[PDB]
Amino acid sequence: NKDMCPICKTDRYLSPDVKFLVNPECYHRICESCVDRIFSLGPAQCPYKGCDKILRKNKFKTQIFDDVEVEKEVDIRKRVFNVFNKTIDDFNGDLVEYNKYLEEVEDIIYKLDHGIDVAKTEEKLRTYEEL
Amino acid sequence: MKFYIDDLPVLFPYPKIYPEQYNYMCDIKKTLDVGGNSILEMPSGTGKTVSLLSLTIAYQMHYPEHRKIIYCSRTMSEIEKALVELENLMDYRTKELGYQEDFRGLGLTSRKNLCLHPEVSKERKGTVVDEKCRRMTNGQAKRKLEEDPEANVELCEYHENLYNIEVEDYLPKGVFSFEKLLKYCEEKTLCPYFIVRRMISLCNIIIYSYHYLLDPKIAERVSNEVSKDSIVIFDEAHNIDNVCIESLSLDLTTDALRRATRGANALDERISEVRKVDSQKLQDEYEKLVQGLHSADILTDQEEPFVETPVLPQDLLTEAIPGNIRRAEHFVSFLKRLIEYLKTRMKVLHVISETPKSFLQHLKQLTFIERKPLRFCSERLSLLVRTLEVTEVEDFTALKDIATFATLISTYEEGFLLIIEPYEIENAAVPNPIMRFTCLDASIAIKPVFERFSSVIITSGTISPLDMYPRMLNFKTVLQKSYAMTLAKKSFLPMIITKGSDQVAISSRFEIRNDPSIVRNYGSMLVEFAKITPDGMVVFFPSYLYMESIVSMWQTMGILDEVWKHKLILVETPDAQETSLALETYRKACSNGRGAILLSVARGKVSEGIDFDHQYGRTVLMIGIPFQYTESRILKARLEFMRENYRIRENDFLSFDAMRHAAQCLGRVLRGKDDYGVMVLADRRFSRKRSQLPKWIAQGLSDADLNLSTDMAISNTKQFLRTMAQPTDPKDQEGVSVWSYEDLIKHQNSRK
Amino acid sequence: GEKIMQNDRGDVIIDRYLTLDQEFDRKDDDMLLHPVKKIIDLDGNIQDDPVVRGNRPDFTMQPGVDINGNSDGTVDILKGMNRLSEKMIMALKNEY
Amino acid sequence: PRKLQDLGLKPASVDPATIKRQRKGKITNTHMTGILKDYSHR
Amino acid sequence: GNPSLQNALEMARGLLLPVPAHCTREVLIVFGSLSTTDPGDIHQTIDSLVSEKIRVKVLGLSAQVAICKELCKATNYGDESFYKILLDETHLKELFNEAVTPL
Ligand code: SF4
Ligand SMILES: [Zn+2]
Ligand SMILES: [Zn+2]
Ligand SMILES: [Zn+2]
Repeated sequence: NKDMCPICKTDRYLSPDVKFLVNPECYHRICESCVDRIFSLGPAQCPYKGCDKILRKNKFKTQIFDDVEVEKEVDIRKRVFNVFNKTIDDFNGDLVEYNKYLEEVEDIIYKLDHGIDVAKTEEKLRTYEEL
Repeated sequence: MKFYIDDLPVLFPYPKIYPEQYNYMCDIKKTLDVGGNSILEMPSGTGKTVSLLSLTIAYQMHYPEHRKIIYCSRTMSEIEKALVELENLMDYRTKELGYQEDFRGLGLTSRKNLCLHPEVSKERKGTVVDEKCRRMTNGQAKRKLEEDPEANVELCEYHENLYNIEVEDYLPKGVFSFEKLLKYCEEKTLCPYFIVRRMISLCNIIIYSYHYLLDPKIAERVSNEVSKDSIVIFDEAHNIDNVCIESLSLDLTTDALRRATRGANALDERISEVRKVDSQKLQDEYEKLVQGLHSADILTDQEEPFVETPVLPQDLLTEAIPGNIRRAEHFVSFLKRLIEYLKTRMKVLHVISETPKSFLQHLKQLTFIERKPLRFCSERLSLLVRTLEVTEVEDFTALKDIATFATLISTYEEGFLLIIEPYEIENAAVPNPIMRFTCLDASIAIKPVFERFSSVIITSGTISPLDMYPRMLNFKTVLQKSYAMTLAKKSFLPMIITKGSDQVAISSRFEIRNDPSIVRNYGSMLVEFAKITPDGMVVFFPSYLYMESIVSMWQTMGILDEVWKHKLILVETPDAQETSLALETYRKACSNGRGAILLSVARGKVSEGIDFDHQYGRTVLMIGIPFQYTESRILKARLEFMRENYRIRENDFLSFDAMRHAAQCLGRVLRGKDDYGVMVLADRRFSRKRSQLPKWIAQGLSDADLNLSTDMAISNTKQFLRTMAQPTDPKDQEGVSVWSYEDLIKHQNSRK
Repeated sequence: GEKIMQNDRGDVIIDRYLTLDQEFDRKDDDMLLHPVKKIIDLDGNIQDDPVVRGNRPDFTMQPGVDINGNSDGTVDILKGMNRLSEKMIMALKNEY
Repeated sequence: PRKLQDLGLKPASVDPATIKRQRKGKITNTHMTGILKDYSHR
Repeated sequence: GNPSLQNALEMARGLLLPVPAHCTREVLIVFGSLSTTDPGDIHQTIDSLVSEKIRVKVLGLSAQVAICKELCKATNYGDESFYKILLDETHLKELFNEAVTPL
C-alpha cells in the first residue's frame, strides 16, 4: 500500500512517524522505524516476502517520485550519467555523433532498467568507467 | 454614394456619411499610403466597420498592388457582423458598377461552428468535434477503406465531395457569411470548414478571430497561407493582450497529472503491443528522425499533428531530434519521469514564483532532463501518436497538455513565469494544487505579426488611452487618434453615481460586497432605473461571483419582486447555450415591449461581441468599476513585469484595464446617431477616472454629473428620455452630424 | 427563487414533487433549447478556438462553491429565473 | 480533547467544562388603579 | 393594474371590423406606461392590424417605447411621425388638438 508500511503494519493515520524510505537495490515501501529496527545491528535480507536480497542500512533514502519504476529509472540514469558525461563540446560539434551517443546512453539505461542484458551492460559500464 | 479621397474612388453603401466616417477613411488611407501601424478610436454608434470595409475594398480594387485584407476581430459574432456588412457593401458595389467583379471574402471559424455532419453535430466540445473530424478525415481512414472495402471505418461525405471539384469551384464569387455558407454547403453537401481552409489563399479578404493570428496552436497554418504583404485590420483591439497572454499561457492540475500518468501508461502499453505485432512502423520513424525529417516532412498536408505547435514558428528549433526521445520507449520514459517531476513539484505547501530557467535547472539536477529534448516534446508525441495510429486519444489529451507545457517552458525563459499554488481556490477545504505557466509579456505573441505585416490598423470603439498600447505592446505607431463624434443633440448621457438616494456611499470592492447599505442602494437604483427605462436595460457587474452574491441577496431582500413587476430578469449563465437563449429572450422582450433587464458580467461573454442597439440598450448600468482580483498571483506577476519593463504602474495599469472594460461595456449601447441610451456608472471611484474614459464618452460626460446621487440621476435620466423621445430636427442635423454627397463635396473644397 | 436550505421543514406531501419539478425543468429545457443566429451565438464565440488552454480564471469568474467545493445553489436561482422568463416569452409564441 | 492535537491526531471533541468555563412606590393616581397597564417593554 | 397593448389592439380590431371600407379605421392610444404585459404575440396583432388597414397613433407619456414606435410605423406605412411623446402640459394639449384633424 502507498499509505502504510507493510513490514511494521502501521497506518499513516495513527502513526505519522512513518516515512517513505526505499533502497536502490530493491525499492520497498518501508519505514524509518523498521529500518532502524532491522538494519542498525547489521546488513540483512529484504523483509518483504518473496524477496531475499542483501542490503545495507546506509544505502536507504527517501523516494522522490511516486512511481517505483520512475524512481528506479532515474536512479539508474544517475548511475549511468555519473561516468557517462560526454557533451557536444566533447564531441567537437558533431551533432549526429552526439545524437548517436545519446542513443547509446538511453539504450544502456533501458537495458539496465529492464534487466534484459544486465551482465553484458554491467561489464561494458565497468570497462568504460575504468578509463 | 461614390466619392473620391485623393485619387481613390470610394463606394459607400449608404446615401449619407458621417464626418467621423470620412475623417476615419482619410486617416486609414494616409496610413496605407505611408505604410505603418495606426491606432484609431472611432466613437461607437458610427459606422466604424462599414467605413473600414468600404475604404479597404476600394483601396484593394483600385490600387494596382491589390493587397489582400486580413480582418481580425475578437468574437465570432463580430466576424459574422463584419461578413454581413461586407455582403451589403459588395451588393451595393455590384449595383453601382453594373457587374459583380472578381471578389472573394470569407470568414473563418472552427469545426464546431462549421460542421454539417449529422453524427458529429451534438458534441458539446470543440476538441472532440475536431478529433472526430480528423478520425474521419486524416486520409488514413480513406486509405484503409480503399485497401479493405469492408472496413468498419467511415468517411465524411461533405469532406469527400470536395475532392470531385476544384478549389476555385468550391463557392461562387462573392461574400459568404457563416449562415449563408452553411446553407450553401448543406444544399450542395460540402464541408464549409475545409472549403474555407482550402481557399484562404484565394480570398481578397479573410475575416477571423484574434486566436487564428496570435495563438500559434492554430495560427501556424493560417499565417503561412495568407499573404505576408497584406493590409491587416485589428478590429476591437482593446482586449488584444488577453488573447496574446492566453495564447502562451497554460494551467496544470493534479487531475491533469493523474490522467497524464494514465495516458503515459496506456501509451507504453501501445508501443508494447505494436512492437509485439510489427516493428517496421516504428523503425521507419527512427530512420526518418535519424535522417532529420521533422513533423512537417513526415506529416502529410491533409492530416494534422496530434499536439498543436504551442510556440512561435521562429522560436521552434530547426535541428534534428537530440536522440534522448527518438525511440518510442525512450520518449515514453522521458515523458513519464517529466510527469513524475511535475507531481513532485506540485506537492509544495506554499506559493512558488519561479523562472523557467530555474525550473529547467531544478529539473535537470533532479531528473536529468535537458532543455533541448523538451523543446521537441510536442513534435515527438505527435509523431509517435501518428505512427501508433491510435483510435482513442481521450487518455492522450493530458499527454497533449504535458507536451504543450514542456515545449512552452523549454523554449521560453524571458517574459514568462511559473506559479505553483497550493490552493487553487481558498474556499475549498481539501487543498488543490495548481501549476500555471503564465506569459507576462503580451508583446511576445504579437511581435511576429508586426514583423510580418507592413500595415496594421489597430482599431477599437473604446481604445483608451491610446499611448498605452505602443508601450504595452512593442510596436511603433505612425498615427494614433481618437475621434470626437459630432452630434446635433447629445445622443448619450454618461452619469457617474457616487452615492445612493440617502447619500450613503456606494462601491463594489470585493470585501464589502455583503454590506447591506450598498446592496440596498444598488437594488433601489436598479428598481428606479427599471421603472423609468422603457424597453431594455443591461447591468454589468465586476465579477460573476459578485453578481451571484448580490442577486441572491436581492432575491432574499425582495428587490427582484418589484423588478419583476416591470421587466423580465435574465442573468448571464456560465453555460453558453443558456446565455445565448437568455440573450435571445432578452432581445425578444425588448422587441415586443414587455421590458427586460439583462444582468451580465463586465468581463464575461456578453460584454464582448454582443451589441445592445436601440431597444436592446437604452441603459448600461455599471455596478462599480470592473476591477480584476488584485491579489491573484498571475495578475501581480504581470503588473510587476509591466513595472520593470514598460514603467507602467500598479494602480495605473489596474485602472486602465478596469476602465477599458467599463468603456467596452458602455460602447455597446450605440449603433447610429439616431440611437440613444444612458450610461450610468455606480461607484465612488469613477469620479476620478473621467480622463481615463474614451474621448467621446468624456465629451458626453459633463462636469456636473461626476458626483451624482441616485434620485437626481433618475431625474436626469427621465429628462433625457423625454427629450430624445421627441423627433429631432432635420434642419438641425442636415449638415453638421451627417453629410450628404454635396455636403461632403463642400467639406472637401473647404479643406483644399 | 429563494435559496433552498435544509433546516426548513417544507411539507412532506408537496416535497416529493421536487424531483418531478426538476424533471419538468429538464423537459422545459428540451424544447427551449434551439440553435440561435450567429449574431448571438456565444457558444460558437467560445468554441471558435477549441484548443485554447490559457490560464484558468480566478474564483470570482466561476460560480460560488461551498467548503467542500460543491455548488452553493446561487447559479440554480439564476437558471430558474432565466427559465421563467423564457417560459413567459415562449407562452406568447402560440396560435393566439 | 486538548492532548490529541499534542499527539498529532485531530480531536473530534471540544474541551469539556472542567478546563476553562465561567420597588413599588405610592400611587397618586388612585382613580385608575387597574385602568393603567404595566409596560416593561417597548 | 398592468397595461395590455395586445388586448387593447385586439378589441380595437374587433370594433373596427364592422366599419365600412370608405370609413377610415384609426386607433389613438394614450399610453402611460413604459412596458406592456401581453397574453400572446403582439407582432401577430400588428400584422393583423396592417392587413385590416387600421392606422394607430400613440401619444406616449413618459418615453419612447419601441413596440409602440414599430406599431405606429407598420400601421402608418413607414411613417415614424405618428408616435408622439409629450414634453409639457401645453405640448400634450397640442398633441390632443393635432389628433382631431383627418389623417
Ligand atoms: S469534414 Fe467538415 S462536415 Fe465532415 S466532420 Fe469534419 S468539419 Fe464536420
Ligand atoms: Zn515499518
Ligand atoms: Zn527486496
Ligand atoms: Zn480558575
